[PDB]
Amino acid sequence: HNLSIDGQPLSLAIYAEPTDPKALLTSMVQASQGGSAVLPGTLSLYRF
Amino acid sequence: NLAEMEKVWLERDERALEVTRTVSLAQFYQALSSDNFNLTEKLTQFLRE
Repeated sequence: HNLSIDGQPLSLAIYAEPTDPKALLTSMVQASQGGSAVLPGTLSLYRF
Repeated sequence: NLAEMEKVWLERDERALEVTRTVSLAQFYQALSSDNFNLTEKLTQFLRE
């Protein structure tokens, strides 16, 4: 296995550290909706 | 509550028709269904006593 006389390896490895994760960004998510409908009006007794 | 008051008042508004009636007490009492009588004569009599 190509070691020392007591088991020490002659070749060393690498860790290969990851990229690490990413933060998630929150966006303005909107669903457009209208205003209320106009109902037909009545007529009063006063003047303008 | 006040807004509801105003809405009710304006929406149910109705400029009621106006009527005036003239009544004569002498004619009224003289024309009673059960006890028809002279009003002036009874007045003067009740004055006498």
